[PDB]
Amino acid sequence: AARDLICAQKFNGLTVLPPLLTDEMIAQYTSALLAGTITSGWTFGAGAALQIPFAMQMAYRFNGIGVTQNVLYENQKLIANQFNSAIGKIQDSLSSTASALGKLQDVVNHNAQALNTLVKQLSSKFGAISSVLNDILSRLDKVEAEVQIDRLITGRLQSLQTYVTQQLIRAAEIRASANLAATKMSECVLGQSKRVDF
Amino acid sequence: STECSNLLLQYGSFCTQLKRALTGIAVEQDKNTQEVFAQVKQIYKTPPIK
Amino acid sequence: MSLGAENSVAYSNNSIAIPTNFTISVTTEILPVSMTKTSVDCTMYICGDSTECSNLLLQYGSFCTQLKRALTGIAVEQDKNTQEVFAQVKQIYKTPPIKYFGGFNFSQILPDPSKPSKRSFIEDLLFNKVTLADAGFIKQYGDCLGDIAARDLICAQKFNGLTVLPPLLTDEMIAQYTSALLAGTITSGWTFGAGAALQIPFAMQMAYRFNGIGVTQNVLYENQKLIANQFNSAIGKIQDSLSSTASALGKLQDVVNHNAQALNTLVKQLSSKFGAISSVLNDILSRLDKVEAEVQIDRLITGRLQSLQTYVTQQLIRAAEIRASANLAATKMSECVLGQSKRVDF
Amino acid sequence: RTQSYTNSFTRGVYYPDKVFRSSVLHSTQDLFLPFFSNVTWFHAIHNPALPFNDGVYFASTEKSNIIRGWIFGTTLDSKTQSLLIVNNATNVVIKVCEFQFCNDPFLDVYANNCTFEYVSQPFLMKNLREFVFKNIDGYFKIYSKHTPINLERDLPQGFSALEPLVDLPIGINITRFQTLLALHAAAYYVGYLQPRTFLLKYNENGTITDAVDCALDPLSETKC
Amino acid sequence: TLKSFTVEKGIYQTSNFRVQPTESIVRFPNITNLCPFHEVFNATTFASVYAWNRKRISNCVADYSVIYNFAPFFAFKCYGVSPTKLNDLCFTNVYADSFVIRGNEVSQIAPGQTGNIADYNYKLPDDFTGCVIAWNSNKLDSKPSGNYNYLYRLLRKSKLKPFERDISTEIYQAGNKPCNGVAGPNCYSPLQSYGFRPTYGVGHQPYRVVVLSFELLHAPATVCGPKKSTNLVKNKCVNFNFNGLTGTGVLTESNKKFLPFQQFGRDIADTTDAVRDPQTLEILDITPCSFGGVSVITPGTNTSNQVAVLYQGVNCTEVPVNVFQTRAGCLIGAEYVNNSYECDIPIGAGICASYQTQSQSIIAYT
Ligand SMILES: *[C@@H]1O[C@H](CO)[C@@H](O[C@@H]2O[C@H](CO)[C@@H](O)[C@H](O)[C@H]2NC(C)=O)[C@H](O)[C@H]1NC(C)=O
Ligand SMILES: *[C@@H]1O[C@H](CO)[C@@H](O)[C@H](O)[C@H]1NC(C)=O
Ligand SMILES: *[C@@H]1O[C@H](CO)[C@@H](O)[C@H](O)[C@H]1NC(C)=O
Ligand SMILES: *[C@@H]1O[C@H](CO)[C@@H](O)[C@H](O)[C@H]1NC(C)=O
Ligand SMILES: *[C@@H]1O[C@H](CO)[C@@H](O)[C@H](O)[C@H]1NC(C)=O
Ligand SMILES: *[C@@H]1O[C@H](CO)[C@@H](O)[C@H](O)[C@H]1NC(C)=O
Ligand SMILES: *[C@@H]1O[C@H](CO)[C@@H](O)[C@H](O)[C@H]1NC(C)=O
Ligand SMILES: *[C@@H]1O[C@H](CO)[C@@H](O)[C@H](O)[C@H]1NC(C)=O
Repeated sequence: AARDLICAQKFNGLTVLPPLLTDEMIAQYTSALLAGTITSGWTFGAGAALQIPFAMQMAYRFNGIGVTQNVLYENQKLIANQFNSAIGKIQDSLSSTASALGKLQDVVNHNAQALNTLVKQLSSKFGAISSVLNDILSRLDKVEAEVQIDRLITGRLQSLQTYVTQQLIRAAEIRASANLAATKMSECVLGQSKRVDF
Repeated sequence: STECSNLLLQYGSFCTQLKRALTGIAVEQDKNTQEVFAQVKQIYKTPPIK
Repeated sequence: MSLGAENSVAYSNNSIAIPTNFTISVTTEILPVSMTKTSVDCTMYICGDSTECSNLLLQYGSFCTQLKRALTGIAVEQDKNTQEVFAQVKQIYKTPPIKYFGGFNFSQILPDPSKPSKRSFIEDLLFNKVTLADAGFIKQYGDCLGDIAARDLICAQKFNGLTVLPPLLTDEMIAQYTSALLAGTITSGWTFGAGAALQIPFAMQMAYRFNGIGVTQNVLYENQKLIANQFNSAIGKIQDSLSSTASALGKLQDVVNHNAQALNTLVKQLSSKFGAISSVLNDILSRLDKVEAEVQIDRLITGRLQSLQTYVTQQLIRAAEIRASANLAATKMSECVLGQSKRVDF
Repeated sequence: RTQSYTNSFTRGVYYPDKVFRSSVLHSTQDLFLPFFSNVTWFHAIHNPALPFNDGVYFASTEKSNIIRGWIFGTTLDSKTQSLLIVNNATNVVIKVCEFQFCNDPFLDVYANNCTFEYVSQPFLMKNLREFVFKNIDGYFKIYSKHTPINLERDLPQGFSALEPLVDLPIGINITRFQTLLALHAAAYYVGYLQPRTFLLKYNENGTITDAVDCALDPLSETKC
Repeated sequence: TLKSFTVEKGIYQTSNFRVQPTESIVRFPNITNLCPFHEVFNATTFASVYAWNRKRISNCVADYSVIYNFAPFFAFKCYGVSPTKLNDLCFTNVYADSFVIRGNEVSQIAPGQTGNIADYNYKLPDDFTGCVIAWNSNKLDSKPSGNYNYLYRLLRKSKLKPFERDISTEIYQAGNKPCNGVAGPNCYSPLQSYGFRPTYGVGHQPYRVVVLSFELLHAPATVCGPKKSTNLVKNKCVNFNFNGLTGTGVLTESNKKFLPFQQFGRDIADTTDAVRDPQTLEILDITPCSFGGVSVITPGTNTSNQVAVLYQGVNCTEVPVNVFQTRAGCLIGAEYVNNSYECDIPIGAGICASYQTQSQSIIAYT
C-alpha cells in the first residue's frame, strides 16, 4: 500500500518495546483472583484458601454491612435474580456504548500523538537553509555546513528533551493511578471495605 | 551521517541521560503491571461444578 | 516465566474449612521519606570567577533566580517530609526500667545507653547496611584544600559550586522520636494517639488486638506463652535476615545512588565544548579577541544553562515522587502504629 | 624469511597524550592495536617489502642488538627522500636521505634534496622492546617501551603502556617499510594498527594498568 | 535580593563570599634568542607551490609586532587565534610555509576547501590553527616577457593529504595505452608555468603567501615572546600565568609522580589541577582559594533590624571576604544558649534561632 506512520517512526529511530507480561498471563491472574474470591471468600488473601459455600459467604458479607443473615437466607432467589439481571445489563451497556473505556483510549492516544509530533519536528528548519542533512552537506563547505548542522542538532535535541520530560510527567500520573488500582484490588477484591464511596 | 555524529559527540551526555530516563519509564511500567495484577501466590482453579 | 503453583480448592455445597492453629508473623516494609538537599551557584558553575562570563550571563535574565527558588523549595520540602512522617507524637514517652511485657522481648527494638547515638540493635543494622555516598553535610573544604592521594569527586563538586545542605533533624532526634513512638505503643496502646496516654498491661492490650480481628480473647490467655515464643522467634528471624542478606534496603540505596550519580553527570557536562573551540573559559578568553571569545562564551553559557535546567527538572520530578512516598509513609505510621487497621493488605 | 602467526594477547597500548590523569577511567578513539589480534612472527635468515597500513606495532627480543632500524617510504631505491633510522649505538640518524640500497637492505659492519635532519639520544638501548609508528596529518609519531619477560616463546600476558619519544613533521605518503639487520638471527613480530575506541584505567600513580577494547566482544561493548 | 523594602522572618540565602586574589605571578622560560622572521618574510625569491618551503621556528623570543614592518600586507587572517593576542599566550613550535600563488587561489589556502591548489599542491588540515599572510608581489615576480620560473601541478591520480609535498615528475596517462616515458597522445606533463605579466588583470597577479602554523602546547614550550617573568610565591590566592594559561588560585608543593614527558594534569571536569613550572622542574597543585555561601537570619522588619550571618560549610578561621560553630557552617551575631525551645528559624543540624527578650537579641539554641 503506502508508507505507514509506524514504519516512518521505526525508520526514524523510535521503537516500541513489548511488555513483560502477555495478555494471557494477565487473564490467568484475573481468573485466579476470581476463582479464589468465589470459592474461598476473603480467606485466600490472608493465608491459606479456606472453602465456604457461596450463600454462606454472602451471608457473612451481609453481616459485614449491618443486615442480619436471616434476610439473605429468606430471600436468596431475589438477590440471585437481581445479581443476574445486574450483570446481564453490563453486557448490554458494553455492546453499544463506546464511551466508558475512553480513559484507557487516552492512554493509547497521547502515546501515539506525541510520537507523531516527534516525526513532524524532523521537517522543521530551525533557521537553517534546509531541513535535509544531506542537502546541507552537499550544498555547503565544511564551516558553513557545520554551522547549519549545529542549528539542526540544537533544535532536534530540544524536541527530544521536550518529549522525554512530557513522558516523565505522564509516567508519574500513570504510576499514581496504578497505585490506586493496586489498593483497590487489595481492598475491594480480597476483602470487604467499610470506606464510603470506595 | 558521520559529520553529524562527530558534531553530536561534542554536546556531551544528553543522549545517555535521555536513554536512562526512557529505560526507567519502561522498567516502571512493568513494575506497575506486576504490582497490580500479580497479587496471588497460587493460581486457583474453579471446580467443574458451577 | 511461571506465575505460580497450580492449586484447585475443593469447593462443595456444604463443606467448610476452619483453622485450628495460628502463626504470628512479623514482616518488614521499607519506605523512603526524604532525599538529599542540594544548592547550586550559577556563577561558580557556568563561569568560574570570570568577570566577562558574568557580564554576559547577566543579559540572560532571571533563569538562575528561579533555579535557586526551585532548589530552595525542594530543600524545604525534604525537611517538611521528615517532620510530617516522624514528628507526630506530642510528648517523649519512656518505658519503665523493668522490661517485662507479658513475655514479649522488645530488647531488639528498644534503645540502649551503651553507644552515644541511642539507637536499637536493628536500627544499628539498618544504618550499617545502607552505604552513604559521602554527602557534603560534613565539612570538607579544609580536607579538600589539603591535597592527599587523589582528587575526590566530592571535592570537585564543592569546587564547581555544588553544595549539599545538612538536614534539620539529626539521626539521634529521629531515633528519639521513634523511641517515643515505641514506648507509647508498648505501654498505652492506641490510646496515646487519641489524647492522653492511658496505661494497660500488654496481655490485655494484645487481647484487645485479638478481639479487633474477630478472635475471642480467651484464645490469647490460654496460648500466651506460645504467642510470645512465636513473636520472639520472628524477631530473631528478622535479626538473622538483616545480618545475612544485604539486598533488602536497596530502595533507600536508590535514593542515595541517583542523588550521587546526577551530580556526577553535572560535573561531566563541564568537560563538553557545545560547539565552541574549547571547554576551558580561560583558553577562550586568551586565544581570541573580544567578539570571537564572546561568541564562544555564549555557546558555552547556553550549553551549561541547558544542562543545569535539565538537572533542576529531574530533581523536581524526583522530589514529587519522594513526597508521594513520604505521604504514604506518614499515613502508614498514623494508621498501623497509632491504631489497628482493618484494611486488608494494608 | 620464515613467517609464523601468533596471537597478540592484549598488548600494545600507548599513552594517548601528555596529560597526567589519576584514578579515572578515560575513553579515547585513536589508532590502537586491537586485542587478541593476528600478529606475524618473522624469522630472518634470508625480502619483499612489508606494507605500512595506518601504523605498525613492532616487537623484538634481540639481546645482542642485531636489529637496527627501518626504511619507511615508497620506493626505497634512492630517488626520493623517504625515511631512514640508523643507530650507531650513541645517536639516531633520522636523516631523510638514501644510502643506495638494493632490494635486500642490509648494513655493512666490520645531500641529494635533504629536507629534514635530526639527531637525538640513542634509540635502541627478557628484553622485549616494543615500538609503535604512526603517520597522522603529515606527522610521524613513535612510541616505545622496554619490558622484561620470563620465557621467550610468544608475546607475554599483561599490560605494559608505551611512552612517546620522538615527533617528526615529515615522511610524506609512507606505504612500505623494511627493517635493517646488520651482520658482522631475527625474531621480530609485526602487527597492524586500526582506528579503535579504548577505555583506559589510570591508577593513583597515573599509570595505565588496564584497558577495554570496545569492539572485541559484546561484554566489552557493555563495559565501554 | 528579595526586591522589597520589608522582609519577613526566616533564613534567606543571600550571597557568596570569595577570598580575592592579591598578587600576580607570570612564569615563562628563560630563553633569550630572537626568532628569524626576517629571513622568512623577505628573501630573494620564494619557492614554487609544489615545492613549498618549510622553516621550523623554535627556541627563541617571538615578537609579532615586527611582522607588519617587513611586508605590506592587509589581511593577517588567523583561524584558531587572534592577531592581537599572539604575544600573551605561547606555543611549542612555529612552522613557516612560503610559496607564491595566483590571486584567484588565495581563497584556496583555507581549511576544508577543494580546488586546484588545495587538492593537488598544498592542502591545509581541517583543524588548522595559525595565520595566513598573503601580499601582492607584482613588482618582484613578474616580467614583460613572462615569468616562467614558478610551476604548478595540473592533476594527480589521488588527492593530497594535509601537509604533504610532491616533488617527483611522472608523465600521467589517462588511457589503456601506456605513455612509456613519451609525451604523445593522451600523455601530459603535470607541471605548468604560471606566466606572469604586468599587463594582466588584478586577479591574476602573483601573491606571496607565508603560512605560520603554531602547534599547541603539549610539550615543554620553546618559542614565545617578551613577557617578563615574576618570582613564584606559594600558599596564597594569586593570579598565575603559567606558559600562557591564566588562572586564579593557590599553588602548593606536591608529591604527584609525573612521568618526564608530562607537563600538566587534568580533572574530571577537564580543568587544570597540577602544573609544571617552566624554570625549575617542580610540580605544583592549583586549588581554588576559599569561597562559600552566605545566608542572613533575621526577624521581621516591623520587629527589629538586627541580623545574624551564617557562613555555610566553613571551619571559620577564614571568616572575612559572637561566633558559634554549627554543623551547617558557622554563625556570627547569634549567642548560643544552653536551653531548648520550639524551632522558630531553622538553621541546620538540630540548631534553630529566635528573637527573644533574653534587651532584645537574636539567640540560637538546639
Ligand atoms: C500450634 O502450632 C505451634 C507451632 O506453630 C505448636 O507448638 C509446637 O508444638 C510442638 C509439639 O508438636 C513442640 O515440639 C514445639 O516446641 C512447639 N513450638 C512452640 C513455639 O511452642 C502447637 O503444638 C500447635 N498446637 C496444636 C493444637 O496443634
Ligand atoms: C450441591 O453439591 C452437591 C455435590 O456437588 C450436589 O450433590 C448437590 O446436588 C448440589 N445441590 C444443588 C441444589 O445442586
Ligand atoms: C530476651 O529477654 C532477655 C531478658 O528477659 C534478654 O536477656 C535477652 O537478651 C532477650 N533476647 C534477645 C535475643 O535479645
Ligand atoms: C591468523 O591468520 C592465519 C591465516 O591463515 C590463520 O591460519 C591463523 O589461525 C590466524 N590466527 C588466529 C585466528 O589467531
Ligand atoms: C605507586 O608507587 C609507589 C612507589 O613505589 C608504590 O609504593 C605504590 O604501591 C604505587 N601505587 C599503586 C601500585 O597503586
Ligand atoms: C634557566 O634557569 C635554570 C634554573 O635557574 C637554569 O638551570 C638554566 O640554565 C636557565 N636557562 C638559561 C638559558 O640560562
Ligand atoms: C629583506 O631582506 C633583503 C635581503 O637583504 C633586503 O634586500 C630587503 O630590503 C629586506 N626587506 C625589508 C623590508 O627590509
Ligand atoms: C575544624 O573544626 C573542628 C570542630 O570544632 C575544630 O576542632 C578544628 O580545630 C577545626 N580546624 C581548624 C580550625 O583548622
